[PDB]
Amino acid sequence: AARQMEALNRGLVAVKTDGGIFVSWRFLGTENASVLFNVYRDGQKLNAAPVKTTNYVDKNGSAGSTYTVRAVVNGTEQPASEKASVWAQPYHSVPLDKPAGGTTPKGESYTYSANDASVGDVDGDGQYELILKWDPSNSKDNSQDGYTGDVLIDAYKLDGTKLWRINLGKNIRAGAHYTQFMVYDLDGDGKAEVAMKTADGTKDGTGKVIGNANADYRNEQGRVLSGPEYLTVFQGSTGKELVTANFEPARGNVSDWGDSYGNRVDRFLAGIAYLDGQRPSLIMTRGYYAKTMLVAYNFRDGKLSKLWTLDSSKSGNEAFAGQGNHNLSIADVDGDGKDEIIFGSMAVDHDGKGMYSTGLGHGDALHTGDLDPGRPGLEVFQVHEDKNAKYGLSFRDAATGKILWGVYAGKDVGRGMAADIDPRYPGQEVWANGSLYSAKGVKIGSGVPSSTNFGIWWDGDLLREQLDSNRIDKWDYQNGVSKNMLTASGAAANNGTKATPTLQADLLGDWREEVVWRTEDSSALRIYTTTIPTEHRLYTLMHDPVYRLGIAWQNIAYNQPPHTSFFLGDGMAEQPKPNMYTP
Ligand SMILES: O=C(O)[C@H]1O[C@H](O[C@@H]2[C@H](O)[C@@H](O)[C@@H](O)O[C@@H]2C(=O)O)[C@H](O)[C@@H](O)[C@H]1O
Ligand SMILES: [Ca+2]
Ligand SMILES: [Ca+2]
Ligand SMILES: [Ca+2]
Ligand SMILES: [Ca+2]
Ligand SMILES: [Ca+2]
Ligand SMILES: [Ca+2]
Ligand SMILES: [Ca+2]
Ligand SMILES: [Ca+2]
Ligand SMILES: [Ca+2]
Ligand SMILES: [Ca+2]
Repeated sequence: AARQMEALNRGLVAVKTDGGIFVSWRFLGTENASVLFNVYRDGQKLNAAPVKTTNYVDKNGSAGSTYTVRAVVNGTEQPASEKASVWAQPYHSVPLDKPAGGTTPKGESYTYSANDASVGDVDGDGQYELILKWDPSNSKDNSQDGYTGDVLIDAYKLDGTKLWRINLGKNIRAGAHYTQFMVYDLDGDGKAEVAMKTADGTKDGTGKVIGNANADYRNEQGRVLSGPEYLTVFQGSTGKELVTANFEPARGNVSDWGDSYGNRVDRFLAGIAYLDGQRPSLIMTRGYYAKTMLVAYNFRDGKLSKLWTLDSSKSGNEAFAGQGNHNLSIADVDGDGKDEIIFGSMAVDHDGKGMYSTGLGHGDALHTGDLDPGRPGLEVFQVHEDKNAKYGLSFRDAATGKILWGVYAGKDVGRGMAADIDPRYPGQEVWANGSLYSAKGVKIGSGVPSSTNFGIWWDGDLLREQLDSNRIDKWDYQNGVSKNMLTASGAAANNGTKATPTLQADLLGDWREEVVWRTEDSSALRIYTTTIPTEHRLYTLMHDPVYRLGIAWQNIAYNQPPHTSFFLGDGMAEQPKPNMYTP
């Protein structure tokens, strides 16, 4: 059946290039193969015949010019899109209200840098707002003791209007593995809510404190190991607390999670999953090294509701322990139209049953998509941390978990990538541990892409490019070397050596993905959209069931790139029209 997706505007963007005014727009999933377009500069039509593809270069437009696009459905023109002005720079600059540094109880001062982002349409105007986590200098991996400054989540319209700031406060430790924020229209009112784990002292967008404004559950290591734990759905448009229930999976004893000093307990992941196969559910997960819990929520009709819990420590679920990554994927792997949860080396079914465990355990990178088009169903490429794992890299049937192939590594293979980078081999290539492989497992020559981080559809072809740091690279499959396509100067990635963008997403223009990177001084976010023309028209990736969810989970823990439900790549079958509705 049809999934709830977002009512998007035309996402019409206009960028000044050397070649003229590059203009792209969304091919909406509401629209048919027969939909064509007309581009208007300042009110006059630029194309003789309606164009098929959703990008256009206006060789005569200037910076002052404004663009609209008109669809042509079934013979007749449609009402104009929103007016788009031309970006003077190849990025749009979103000025941030940069929070002042602070002092921890220990006298240590910290500063803020803009960190992981997510997007939602929070005021329902058809355009994505940027939901931005601020990270304090002293933020901590679960293994490191020390106090951390307050986590701050801002929401920004692309014009730079700071809608609100949520201050998570003293009782939410700052760090990659702590706050996993879900930004999504959970209840289908066309506006996104922001849901995340909150604590006493959490100050919402209106300046209201959740729970006990004065409670301080920070232990002397600056961890928060006692005290209540909340889940708050916030109103997107105001940052107003909508509902706050107690967080699940509950902490219990720190030790249940496989250590006593407070590491494994605070290993959060979060997702959006269409578990009913139609409307989004919220997934909050705790732990992955040993004890592992996934609980599913619906936020609907102003009510937060627990859908199910999977608990590794509950009898029968033994296999589903120690399998989680610092990331997850959400997809319909059994073709039943409901989403399952690729949870590293294990998969949780749409009803919360553990489907399989490869038993290969924890890893730092996970890739779920149609990695092998010549095989029906989805494949999961996964790398594994444990040096004695049967494989360091596994390539498995996403549905059954049966390993189609793996390669024994012998060490911590800490990065893995799937992407169609080589058209000489049908499907997405995978690379980890100094070797690039075909979907079938055949080692492709020698050499790998210079990054094993993100893949991004950035240029005009169906091959995916690589993203790492402030760079987008392209794989020269014939020569076996990576080539740089973009270095975003003055922009920087986040999360140290994970070097993730603030966000990567198709959030404006055509099917290629935008990168959002904070400036070095986090005074602004830079939205880069591609100006490389493509002859391919694809539905906005944000209307792809697997991709859109992928964006929801991008921020979580160790940011993975988003994948599409269908094989998008060289020799792909014409893509399915998405089975969707908007509110
Ligand atoms: O990919 C990387 O840059 C690293 O990921 C893991 O390191 C994580 C942090 O980035 C690191 O600074 C430290 O706090 O530990 C983290 C973790 O253990 O997950 C790997 O441990 C590194 O080898 C490297 O791959
Ligand atoms: Ca909006
Ligand atoms: Ca909503
Ligand atoms: Ca399914
Ligand atoms: Ca299922
Ligand atoms: Ca790891
Ligand atoms: Ca396949
Ligand atoms: Ca390929
Ligand atoms: Ca490409
Ligand atoms: Ca785009
Ligand atoms: Ca993250």
